[PDB]
Amino acid sequence: ASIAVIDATVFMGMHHSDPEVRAQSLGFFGAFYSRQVMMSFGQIGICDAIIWKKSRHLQDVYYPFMDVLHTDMDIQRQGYCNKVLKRACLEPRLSVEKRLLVAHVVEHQLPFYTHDDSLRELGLLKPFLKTFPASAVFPENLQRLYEQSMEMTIGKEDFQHVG
Amino acid sequence: ASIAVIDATVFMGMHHSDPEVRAQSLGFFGAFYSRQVMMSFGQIGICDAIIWKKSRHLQDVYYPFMDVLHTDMDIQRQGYCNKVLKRACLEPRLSVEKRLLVAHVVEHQLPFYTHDDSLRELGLLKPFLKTFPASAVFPENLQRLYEQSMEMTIGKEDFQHVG
Repeated sequence: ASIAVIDATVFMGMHHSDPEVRAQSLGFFGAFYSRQVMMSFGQIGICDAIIWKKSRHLQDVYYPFMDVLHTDMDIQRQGYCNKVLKRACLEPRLSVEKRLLVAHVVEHQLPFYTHDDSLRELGLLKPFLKTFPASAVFPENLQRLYEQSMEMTIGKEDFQHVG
Repeated sequence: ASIAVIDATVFMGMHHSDPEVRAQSLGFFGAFYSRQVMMSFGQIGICDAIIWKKSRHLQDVYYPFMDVLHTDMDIQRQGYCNKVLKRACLEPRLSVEKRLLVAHVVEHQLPFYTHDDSLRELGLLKPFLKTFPASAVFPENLQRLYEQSMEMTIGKEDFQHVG
């Protein structure tokens, strides 16, 4: 009924240079691997936009983990509706993708997980911001794909120079 | 100055079961391989949302072609701006992603390529709808990745059951 909603910061956080952010993202996917998670079309594109700027070798080791994860994990991939679009225009300065993401969380009253500091400071999202779970794991085949994909490193600069 | 804008129908059209649609999409990428093409974050996510619903084997043969194409071809991957968001709310029934796509093409007056029949019939997009080029090719390494990826087949049902 109340599906968890994340953005690119949670997914790409599994490969963040900061080990504390990587621990938080690993704790979320480890606790929601057999649950439901929602991702918008825009957030999915933001992830690939960051990866496709990397070298050929780094993409070849990361993408196997990403594709198998999206396949074996019930990640609901959808788009925003008209009620979210109308709310995103009436709110006052963030990117349109963030305006739609905030409007979607507030409209449908869904739990929201994110590392984006521009969204956590928002008082409107405080009733929906949920703390990341702690460490407590994927199947062995997905574990080997993850550790082989850790050669990819995501930083704060990847989200600043996106778009 | 005037970059070509496409959607998921043009990109995923290269693997469409209809051979006439596949010929049109192959003609576009063949003529724009060394040029500039724009894709929004949403349209990129729509492509992956269609692929991740396929089997593990079909994803493993398609994604090498998609990833190498995005890397070696200057595909501008961005998001919509506030001027596009305000216009998308004032227009009258399409999905929010299509409302933002139509608003972006009309706002910036960019050439638009698409197979979406719900957009081609729009009179507002007629000054910007451009006909697909004819057949006239990728490098050999990308050709082998494409023909190996043709095992993936996209149909009209993939876009109807998306989201």
